[PDB]
Amino acid sequence: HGFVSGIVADGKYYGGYLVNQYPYMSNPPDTIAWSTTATDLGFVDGTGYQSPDIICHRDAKNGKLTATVAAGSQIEFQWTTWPESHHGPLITYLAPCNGDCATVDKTTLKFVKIAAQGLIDGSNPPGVWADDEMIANNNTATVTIPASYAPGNYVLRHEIIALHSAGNLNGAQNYPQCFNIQITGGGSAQGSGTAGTSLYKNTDPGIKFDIYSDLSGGYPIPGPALFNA
Ligand SMILES: [Mg+2]
Repeated sequence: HGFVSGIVADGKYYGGYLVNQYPYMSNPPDTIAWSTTATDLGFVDGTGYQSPDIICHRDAKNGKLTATVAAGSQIEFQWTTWPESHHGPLITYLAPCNGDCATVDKTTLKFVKIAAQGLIDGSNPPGVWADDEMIANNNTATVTIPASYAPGNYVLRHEIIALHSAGNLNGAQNYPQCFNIQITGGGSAQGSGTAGTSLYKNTDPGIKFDIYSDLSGGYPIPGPALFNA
């Protein structure tokens, strides 16, 4: 099952929600990662884009702990094994908790896209994608928290969208993974957020997308606009 087993922030490792272990316990370890029930298929497809499952994945509940991270520094996400067939983008978001992330109602979170990578090279379909880069980087993805971002408590939502079946309506498969973070330092900037259940439609061009035919039209990364300044 492809999921995030842990992250590195401020040079410090935080173990994630081990979906292969923790669900099988009454009292799993505390983690900054949200708990999920995604022990079966492992994804949320287009039929679930307006369900609460798209927010933090299936039946997700708040993580108990929070990780500090300096604005302007990097977070590394460590993925477990990713199938080569599962080509697609990697997208990362922040939603402010305006309060404690351990108790925030996830249906109220409004996410800002802070990082996104798409089709890297489509010369030879199905091409080389963000997820391919992640695999080549020892199954790790890295993002930078914007240096200008306002200090505060945020849910960090990191997602792969696998496109191997995405020419089918509702065929794109989304793998969101959420973490509680506290951004320190920083500036006063914040993006305008989008509700989790408003991030994607099954008819979006980067959602209903054929990776196998000529890619001379590029790939339009889905979701709301990337934060800049
Ligand atoms: Mg599942």
